[PDB]
Order: sequence, then structure tokens, then C-alpha cells
Amino acid sequence: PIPSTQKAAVFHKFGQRYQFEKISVPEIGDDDILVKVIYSGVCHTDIHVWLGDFPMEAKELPIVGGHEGAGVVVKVGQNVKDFKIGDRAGIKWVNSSCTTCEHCKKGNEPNCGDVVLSGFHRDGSFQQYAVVNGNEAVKIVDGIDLVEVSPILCAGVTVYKALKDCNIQAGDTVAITGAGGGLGSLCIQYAKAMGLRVLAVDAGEKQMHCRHLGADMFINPFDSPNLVSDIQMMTQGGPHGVINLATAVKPMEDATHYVRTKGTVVLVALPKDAKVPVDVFSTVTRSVTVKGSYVGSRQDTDDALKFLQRGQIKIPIKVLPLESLTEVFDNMINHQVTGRVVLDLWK
Amino acid sequence: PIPSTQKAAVFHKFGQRYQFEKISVPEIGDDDILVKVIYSGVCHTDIHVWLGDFPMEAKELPIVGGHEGAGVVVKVGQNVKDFKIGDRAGIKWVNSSCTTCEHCKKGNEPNCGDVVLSGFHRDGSFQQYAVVNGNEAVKIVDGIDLVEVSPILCAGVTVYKALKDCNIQAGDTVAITGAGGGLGSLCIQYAKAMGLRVLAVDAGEKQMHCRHLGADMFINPFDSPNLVSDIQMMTQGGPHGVINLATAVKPMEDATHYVRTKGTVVLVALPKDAKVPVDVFSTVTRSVTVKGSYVGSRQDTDDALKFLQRGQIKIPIKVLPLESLTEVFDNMINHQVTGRVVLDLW
Amino acid sequence: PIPSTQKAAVFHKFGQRYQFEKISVPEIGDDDILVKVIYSGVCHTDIHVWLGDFPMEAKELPIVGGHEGAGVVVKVGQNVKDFKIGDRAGIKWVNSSCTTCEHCKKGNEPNCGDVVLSGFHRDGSFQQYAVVNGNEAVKIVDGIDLVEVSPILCAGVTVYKALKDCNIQAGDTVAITGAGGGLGSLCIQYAKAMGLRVLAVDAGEKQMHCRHLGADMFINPFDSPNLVSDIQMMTQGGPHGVINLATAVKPMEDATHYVRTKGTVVLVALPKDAKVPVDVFSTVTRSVTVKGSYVGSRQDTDDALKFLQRGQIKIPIKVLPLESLTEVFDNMINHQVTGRVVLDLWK
Amino acid sequence: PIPSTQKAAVFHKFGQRYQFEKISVPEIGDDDILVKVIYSGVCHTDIHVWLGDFPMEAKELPIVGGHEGAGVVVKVGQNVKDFKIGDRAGIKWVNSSCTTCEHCKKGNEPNCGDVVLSGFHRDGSFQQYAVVNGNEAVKIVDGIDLVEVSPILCAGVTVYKALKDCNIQAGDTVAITGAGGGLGSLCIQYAKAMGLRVLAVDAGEKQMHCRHLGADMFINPFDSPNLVSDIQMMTQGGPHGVINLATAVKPMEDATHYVRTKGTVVLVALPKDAKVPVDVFSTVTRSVTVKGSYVGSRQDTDDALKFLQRGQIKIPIKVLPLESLTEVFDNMINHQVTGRVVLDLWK
Ligand SMILES: [Zn+2]
Ligand SMILES: [Zn+2]
Ligand SMILES: [Zn+2]
Ligand SMILES: [Zn+2]
Ligand SMILES: [Zn+2]
Ligand SMILES: [Zn+2]
Repeated sequence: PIPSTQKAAVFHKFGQRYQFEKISVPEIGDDDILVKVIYSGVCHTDIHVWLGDFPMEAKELPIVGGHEGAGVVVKVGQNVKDFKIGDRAGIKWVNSSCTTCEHCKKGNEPNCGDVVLSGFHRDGSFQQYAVVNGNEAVKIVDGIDLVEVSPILCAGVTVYKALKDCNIQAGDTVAITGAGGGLGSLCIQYAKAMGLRVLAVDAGEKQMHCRHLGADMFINPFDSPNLVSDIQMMTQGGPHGVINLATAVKPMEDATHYVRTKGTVVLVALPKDAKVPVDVFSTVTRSVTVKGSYVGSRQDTDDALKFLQRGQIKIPIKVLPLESLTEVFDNMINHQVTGRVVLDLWK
Repeated sequence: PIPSTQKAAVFHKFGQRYQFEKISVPEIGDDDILVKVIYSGVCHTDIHVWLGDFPMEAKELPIVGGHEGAGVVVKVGQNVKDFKIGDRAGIKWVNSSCTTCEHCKKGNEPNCGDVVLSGFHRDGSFQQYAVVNGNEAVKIVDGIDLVEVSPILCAGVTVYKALKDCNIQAGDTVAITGAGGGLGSLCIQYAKAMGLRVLAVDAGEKQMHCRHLGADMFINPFDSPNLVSDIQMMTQGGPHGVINLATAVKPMEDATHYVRTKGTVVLVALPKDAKVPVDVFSTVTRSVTVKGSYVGSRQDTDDALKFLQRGQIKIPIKVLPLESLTEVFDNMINHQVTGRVVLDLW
Repeated sequence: PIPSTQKAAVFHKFGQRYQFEKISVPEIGDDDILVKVIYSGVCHTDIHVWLGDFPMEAKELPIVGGHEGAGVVVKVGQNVKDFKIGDRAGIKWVNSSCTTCEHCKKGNEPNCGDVVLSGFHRDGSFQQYAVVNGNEAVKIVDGIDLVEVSPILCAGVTVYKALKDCNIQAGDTVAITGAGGGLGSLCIQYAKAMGLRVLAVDAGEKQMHCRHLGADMFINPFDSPNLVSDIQMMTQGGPHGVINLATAVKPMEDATHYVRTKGTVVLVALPKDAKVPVDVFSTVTRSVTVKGSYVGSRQDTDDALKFLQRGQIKIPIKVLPLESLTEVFDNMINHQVTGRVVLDLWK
Repeated sequence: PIPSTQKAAVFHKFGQRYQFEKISVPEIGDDDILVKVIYSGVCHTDIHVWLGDFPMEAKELPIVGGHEGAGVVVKVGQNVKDFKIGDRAGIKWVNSSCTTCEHCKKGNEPNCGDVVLSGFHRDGSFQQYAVVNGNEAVKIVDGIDLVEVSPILCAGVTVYKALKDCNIQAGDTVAITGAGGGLGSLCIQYAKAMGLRVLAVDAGEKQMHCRHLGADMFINPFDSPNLVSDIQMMTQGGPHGVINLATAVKPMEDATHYVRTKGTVVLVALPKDAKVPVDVFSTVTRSVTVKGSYVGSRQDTDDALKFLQRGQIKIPIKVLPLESLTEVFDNMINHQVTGRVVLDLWK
């Protein structure tokens, strides 16, 4: 028996308290799916949704956050055909779409005007039971633990989509800015899974961490005077691709500076008040392409999922209770993002 | 027949001034080819040859300017296979290349470390007889007036390469900034050849010229305070691709502003002191691609040349001598608006 | 005598052709003053409040616009010190200010945090009786035409302060972009009143107009190919000052190009999504200063009205009713010239 | 004790290898003065003189470079009325001026048309004996170390002049971008010497150096995602002035972003391919002024030197031989300085 009440984390207003409180269990729409989310991931966007910094409008309306959730389908709608009860499903950033849009008929559904967003426009994965469109829902393979898939739902798909947006060939050099973070570690693992020579740029103790994951090179801004020259000496002309994972505005310009001739620099993050200038003369002469990578489509999601399923990508995670999620948000204000943290909805 | 003197313009060092004086005939390289230039075009990169301002080291030694030139092959070198004597050929920006470099083997020769640039590292098109690599040369079909071919070798090719860097499908809307200029008059026509709905942004009443080159709609900076708003209103969300021919920094920033989501913004020129900012947030959300377009490849060259051959492109041009071409040149140090300027040796 | 219902133009909605409508006469403020406005001016900023274009949010409440109003005080209001019934007064863009801010003690009141703006924050001059703070209200001299003082309330003070911000010496060259516009004609007359050599830049048949205003020579973007070179030729190295009235971005960048070494380029307009780049090399070597001029101080206001009273400044206007002012609103979004407009409240 | 031959570092061609040659000692003009240059500073401007990248032309191609030199006067010309042999003298970037130009009467000699520039048009301080105009030469006090005064001749005077162009009062906040560089350290010390509150923006926490120089707050691009917001928090609305030493483009637009209302943003360097855009709306509403500071005037130079004399400003330096100067030129064509290099023209 589907329950009638659940535990969720709800903030009524921007900046307001997250509440571990009892709320009604959602009942699914005709095209939706009801998922007992057992584990949910926390990316930093949830703090930006809470702050309201994005020009977009959060539902507020007592919103439950979350865009990365793994669970089991417990109820299906009337017009849902391909899903069966007991299947594993994922709540992604793209909750639903119009599906007959210019952007929706293309391969990129999240850029539709009538997009429904988990944790922004719709109640997200921080609750025990969540509703998601069956068409945009994730097919998670049985025989892998949902705890490990939860970070893949946003971080794995995004970093994989960025590497694919680089249009890089096997053997080329890819540079990962901010490679010591969780997103960066996943970028390193995915790039090695695509047969790419990996160069890693970040400040601090990450020199050991990247090699822990297999990264072929690491560079420290703390010790290295000019990143451009050092990178271009280690890559013999610049990296064929650059992934700007750090949101600091200076690594973006450095990436644009040290990228190889005909190289591709992709922005991945969604930061505020950050701009990347570049000399038109050098952009034309080197024919570099600055590409923006948004959230991936279902096909990219399925690829990224298969990478973890086959064992190419493994991200260590710290499991925390839904009650303790409040503390987690505090860490995000202080930039204490700890690897990848996943929440057990039961606790 | 060949002469032993050829009327060209050479500097001895940086900062010196030209002259029409006949100079010794350049020997042919073994893979090179000697072409008698019948007509030659003039772009501002030749204006940038002087003063040594471009960061890439230049032939401070004696150097002949000029890059775009159409003429007849009078002789070749030791090893050449596909060329026949008497054929019509064109010299472009890329004179020769490493031919086995990473960037040269990929298919993009202009990007080698050992690139030869006509009018920078070899004698250009401002001479009567010039030597250029046969593998990087133009192949002109007979029956086409050379006066009209000269602008295709540089401006037409650059416009075609820019339009193909947009990766636009038949039917999308393309916005061209600086469409009243020569680069602009050419891009509107090349875009119309692709089945592209053309939107043009230029200042003044160069509109009628645009509109009647086949463009759907025209936008005027004088009239509009916000080009972005009008452009996004006329295209229903922004153009799928934007080609930046104007070098003003504002059109660059506007191009990134009014471009459609999943759009393609292309830089074309070799502009000094130009910078294109873009907010990372909107580039990521719109999944925008800001790409830089350099010279076209041999295949792109032939596509543009065949567009000239088949009658889809029509270009106004103006014939003046090499002997009598420092007036228009200095006028252009002041960026004199000049119809395509071709150089008839005679 | 003073009615209880008045004719006015109010757009409760941002984007509505606002209807000539009867509204309640405003309740007199405690320290404020009630002014029967007999003539009111129309500036392009009035359109932007209607458009909702400005990042600064206008009053989401019923707003009757206007920042330039000339009238007679019909009720004095409490906490007023020197205002007397029968005095002539002017409603400015700055309706009131905190008067005890870091910037308010600095002598520049419009940059206070608690600033109230006529036609934006408080009900403006398009109504029969309007409320304004006594300290920022204009002292218009009795015996002087109200129709003609109305345009000075926004254009005269602003262009005069811009010329003050050019910090130009007697005999120096000033170049005025958009000199044929409403702002521009006043700029030419004020600059000639301060002993400056006027150069005028505008498109079309306006050359005789500007030269009749006292402009020494005229340059036309329509006929002249390169404005920078021609201006530098007319001035022997560039104008000592430039005033950018047109919001077109081309003249702003050209102004930074052709301004003389050690020159001063002053921005005046309030445009949308328009940026001014400048080559760091050339701005440093030429030591040019790009300075922005916002609303004038009370001292600047009285200086400009002094110019009008003594006859140095003459404004041309077509007196129109409040009716058919929606025609001119459409004309302003139409990107089109119609001439300076002053409205008689009676009609 | 004047021989007829000296040691100098000369390059006959742009890009030529500089040579430690013996060359004839220059013959002093009647209005010139001959200074045994004992110490000479090396800033990146000399490297741009060598490259010929600047739009101007080192027209002396047979050229000994150098714009900052400290030495003893060993000979004067016929028209040198007030200088004495044994006095200390400084070779500044501005070697001489016409003294009858508009810009020369205004007090700004470097913007003269007939200006001769040390290390560019006239032989500079890289030689043992150098010639400089007696009117434009710097008066260094006897009893001060020439090695330490030499960097003030270019860095100290320039940062002092920029801080002067800010026209800031005692107690206001000034923000220094690139505060960890040599220019940055000098401006921090000068700004403290004028009674300002210094805020410093640069890379690394090793910049406790800035806190030692007197900077009141410091912000790190590494740690802080958005510098603008944090700076405005630390200054309660933005710094009253900004001094842009870094030529990176993003810091220049960021400086324009976070500068307080009615503030002054000053550009200082002479970079290539650098440009500062700014939104006209915010420049007008905030009345921000983007001003460029070129080299200082003689009054500015003596004001700056008095400060070193009194001990408020100190420039740690690495002393290198005149022979080794080629190494210094080699590094700067590649990347920035590791410190203020000064040449003992004895070695
Ligand atoms: Zn996320
Ligand atoms: Zn859609
Ligand atoms: Zn060309
Ligand atoms: Zn090659
Ligand atoms: Zn220096
Ligand atoms: Zn002078």
C-alpha cells in the first residue's frame, strides 16, 4: 500500500528554513511515475535554487528540492506503457517537457520553454515519494545500488556531456579545471573511460587525488607561476579540449588562453556574474570554439549510466540522513562540498 | 614570354615606404609554381603587413604585399602533377605549408608552425609574376572573367568558410553583421545560396542593397537603440547563426546577446584590439557556440569558386593599376570605403 | 477650488496604453508640497517606465508618470519652511531624498538609497495636482513662461551638468553626438553659453538647425564616411570634450575614438543593453576619462533655470493635450522623431 | 673620470639579440645632462620597445634601452643653469619635451608631439653614461640609495600618479587589482602613505605580503567565486577608487562592476589587446569615471620621490649585472616578473 504521508525537506521561501517535515505523498499524473526515492544526491544548484539567484523562477510554493534521485517505481499513470512496477527510475534535472517544441524535437529537450525542472519548478528528490515524467525518466539497471547511481544523475551526465561536447578523439589531451572536486573527479574518470589523455588543473592537495583516479597529469596554480606556459609545454601546444569545471572567472580565461590550436573549451557550470573574454584575433587565428554545455539528454544520460554500470566510473560517496540534509546546506554556503554526498531517504 | 624584371613593391625594413620599381624575377621552388597575375584584390591585411604590428614575425626583409590574385600559370617547379601550363590559377592567404604537420594533416593547413603566408613570408599578388605552392593554389575554370574571380579568392572564401562553420541547415535564419560592407554584400548572397533566411545588420541605407541582394529583413543601428530586441523580434527568438564581419566590439557582444539558444556565433576577421565577452551563465543555458573562422580549406575554396562559376554570386569590383595603387591604399589607412579594388597590371 | 477628482494618465499595468482617467487627488504629504502642474514635459525615460525595460523595478502600483512639471503651489503642506502659496515650482526627476546619506551630504542626492523618483517611485507631473518634496522642488521665477521652463526641468539641468562634468575650459572644443535631438539642441545652446566651441554630430538635414543653434561646424554620419577622422580634422586632434546624447552604441565608441588626448567623454543617456568598450592602450596613452553624468544637483538646477531666464537658452515646443500623448509614446518605441512636447493639464 | 668608451646593451634590430657591447660615450647636448647611470630598472615596457609590438616606433633602432635610471651627474651642457656635477639624477620615461605644446603648457609633457622617450627614442639607462634633458630630469637627493630609487622612477611615479588621478580623500577605500605584483606593492604602500584604506585583489594567500604593506582587507580570486559581491561587502558599497595594475581583462570589467557610486576606476598599464567595456546605464546611474593615468609629471615625480626619502615606500629588488640583462629580457618576452630587477651597470 502506497502511503498517504511522507518525510520531505521543504523550504517555503527563498532563504527560508529547510524543513524535515511530514507532507502529503504525491499522486501521479497520467504521464507521470511515482518513485520511492531511496537515495538522492546534492549538487550546489540546490543552494542556488534556495537563494533565488537564477533569473528563473523557483516554484517556491513550499518547494521540495532535488534533481538527482534514485528509486523504484511504485505506481504508474494511465498512459504510461513502457514502465513496469518494480523498475528502477531516476529523477533528473529535466522533469518533463512539451515534447513538440523546436528544441524538444531536436535532441536537446531541457531547453524547451515549457520545461518542468525537478527541484526548481517541481518537487524534487529530497522526499520519500516523487513524481516524474515517464518519458524523461531514467532507466536504471537492476543489479546496481541506487546509492552509487544517485550522483551519476546530475554529475556523471553533465561531465560526460561536456566531454562529448569537446568532440575529442581517442588519444587527444583534455584539461580539467577544478579537477580536485567531485565533478572534477568524475570528469577525470569519464575522460579516461573515453581513452583521453587527461591533464588536471587545481589548487591544493589534489595532486595525489587525480593520480588516485588515474589522471595522467596534474597542475597546481599555487606553485606553478603561469598555467598557460606549463600546460602548453606538457601538451605540446595546448590541450585538444578543455573542461571548465571551476566557476572561478580566472581559470576560464586561462583555459581559453592555453587551449590548443583548433581546440575546444567548454563551459559546464551555471555561475553568476562570471564572463569569459577572449581576443577575437586569437580566436580566429587558432579557430578555438567556446561551447556551453547544459544538462544532457536522455541518450547522454543512458551512456553515462552504462559507464558506471560497466564499472568504468566509481565515485566514492558519503551517505547521510534526510534529517541531516539541513547541515549539508550550511556546508554549501561555506564551500565545504564533501566529495559526493548521497542522502538515504529512509533515515 | 617571361621578362627579367617585374614591377613590384618592396620594403627594405620595417617602417619604410613602397615604390613601383622592377625587381628580379623570383625563382620557382621545386613544388612551387610561377603565375602571371592578371588581376589582384586588396584587403586590409595587406594594410597590416606594414608597421610590423601583427605579432607573428614578418618578412622585414624585402617583401611584396598582396595575397588574393588571379592570373595564368606560366611555369612550374620540379615536382608538380595536376597542373598544366596555360591554366588560370589564384593565390590566396596560405601560400604553402608543412604538408605533414598535425594541423596540416588534419586538413587545415593555415595552422601549421611552418605556414607560409603570401604577402607576409613570400612575395604576394602585388607583383606581375609570383611563386606559390601548387598544392595550396586556386583552380579556376576557363570562361570566367578574372576581374570577378579576384574577390572570391579572399572575401568570398572567407564568407563561405564562416557560413560553413555555423553548421546551419537549409531554412534556418542567419544574421550578418556589417552586411552593407563588401564582406556583407558577399555573405548575404552566399547565405541565400544555402537556402538561408538572411537578416542583415548595418548602419545607414545600405539596406536597399541588402534587401535586394535577397535578404529577408534588415536592421539599422541608427534607428534602433536595442538591436538585440528588434533582431529577436524579427527572428522569433534570435538567429540560429551570426557572422561577425563588423570589427566593432559592440556587434560582437550583441551577436552573443541576440543569438538563438543552441546558436552559433562566428568570428571572421583578423581584428586588432577586439574582445568578445559573454556571460558563462547564458552561454551554458543557451548552449551557445562562439567559434572563430580563419581561412577556408582547398575544398571550401573550390565550393566558393564554383559558386562564382555557376552564377549564384555577383560582385562589384573596380580596376586600378599596381602602379597607381597607393592612393586607394593610404585612403584605406583611413579605411576608405572602396568597391572591390582589383589590380590590372596594365 | 482644488478638486477631489482629477484627470491624469495612469498605467496600473506595465505596458498598457494608459488611459486618460479620473483618479483621486493625492493626499498631501507631511513634509511634501502640492503643485498644480499647468505644463508637463515628456522625455524618453517616460517610455522606459512604461516598457518595464529598466532593471530598477518601477512602482508596481497605479503610476501617473512625469519628471518634468511646471506649476503653481496651490497648497503648502506641513513641515515646509519657505514655500508660499502662489509661488511657481518645478517637479524634477528627483522627487525626494534621505538628505542624510553618504552621497546626500556629498551634494548629489539622486544616489541615495531611499530616493523617490518622479514618474517612477512617486506619482509624477502628468496629473493635475502632484506631490513633491519641498527641498528638491524647483524654484521657478514668477513672471516666466511655464511652458518653456518645463523642458529645462529634465533636459536643461541634465545637459548643463553633463557640460559641467566635461570640466571644459573657455575656448576648448566640445563635440555633441545626437546634437539634433531634444537633448542635443539644448546641449549646443548651453555649451555655447559656457564659451565652448561646439561641434555637432547627427544624421540628416539637421545641420542648419545645429549651426543656427551656434554650432561652429557640423559633421553628418549620413554623408561623412569616417566620423573619427573628420572630427579630428575639424578640431586639430579631437574635441577636448564629448557629450554622448544618442543611445546608439556606434557614436559612443566613436566618441572614445576621436576625443582628443587628455580629453573627457561624458555619457548622459539612460540606455538599454548598451556597453562602451575602449582600448586600454589608447585610453591610457591618451589619458581619456569616460565619465557618466546622471541628474544634476539643486545648484545645477538653478544655474540652468538662470540660463533660461536670462535668455541664453531657448527651447522649442509644440504644446499638446494630455490626450494623444499615447501617439507620442508609440512614436518613441517606433524609433522616430516628433519634437519636444509640453502638455497643458487643462486640455 | 670620463673615458670615451662604455658598456651598454644595444640591439640594432627589433628582435635582434641584445649585445653587451662597448660603445662610445654620448656627447652631451647644451640643454642635456650626462649621468653616470649606476643603477637601472627593467620593466616590461623595455621588452615592448624591443619587440616593436607597440603602435609607436622605437625609431632609434640602434638603441640602448631603459626608462628608469639612477646615477650621478658627471657632466652638463652649456644651458644647464641649476644642475651640479655630483648631484644625483634620474632618467625617467619622458626624456625631453618641446616645452611649448598645448599638452606641455597643461603640465603633461609625455603627451607632447615632439617628446623624446628614454629607451625608445633616445638612448636609455642600459648604458653606463646616459644623456637626459636637464628640465625633465629627476632630482634625487644625495644620501639615498640609487639601487632602491631606480624602481621608483617608473613604478613609484606611475602608481602615485594613478592614485592622484583617483582624486580620493583620506579615509576612503581604494581597491588595488593585481596588488601582489611590483606595481601592486608600490601602489599599496603609496595609498597607505596618502591615508587611504587599501583593499587588495590578487592570486594566492602568500599575499600576506599585501597585508604587510598596509592593505586593510584582501580578496583572493582563488577562494572567492564572485569578487564583486564580497568586495562590496567588505567596503560597504564598493571601493571609492580602483587602481587597475593587472592587465587581465576580467579584472578591469570587474573593477568597473564593484566600484562604489561616484567612484573612479583608473587604468595604469600600457598593455596590448586589452579593452574595458562598461554598461552605459550603470555608468550613468552610478556616475562612474573610467580614467587612464600615463606617466607622471615632474611635480608628481618629486612628490613620489619625497615619499621614498621619508621612508614610507620601499621596493625590495633583485640586483643583477648589466651583462645579465639579456636574461631579464628573455624572461619578460615569455612571462611576467618574479620581482623588481635592478642592474648594477658596473657588472
Ligand atoms: Zn546537480
Ligand atoms: Zn518544448
Ligand atoms: Zn582579403
Ligand atoms: Zn603543417
Ligand atoms: Zn618601469
Ligand atoms: Zn609638447
